Amino acid sequence: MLIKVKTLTGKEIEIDIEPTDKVERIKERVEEKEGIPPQQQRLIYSGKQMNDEKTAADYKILGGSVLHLVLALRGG
Repeated sequence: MLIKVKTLTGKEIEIDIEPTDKVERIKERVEEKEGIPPQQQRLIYSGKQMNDEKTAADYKILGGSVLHLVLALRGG
């Protein structure tokens, strides 16, 4: 199922992943797309940060779901 991840800048990145594809898979897809580390990316959905342990299915993310991507890293 295709989806749409909104970048912190506002650009909508179109991708395709299965409900079984864990967040870690989605993140990796984003990196290969724009060119940024996934571990730093943050998938926000339903006002809840998607944990790498979870998966699209858990977030009932259907084809066309709008995922809010945000930056997240240590140091501060």
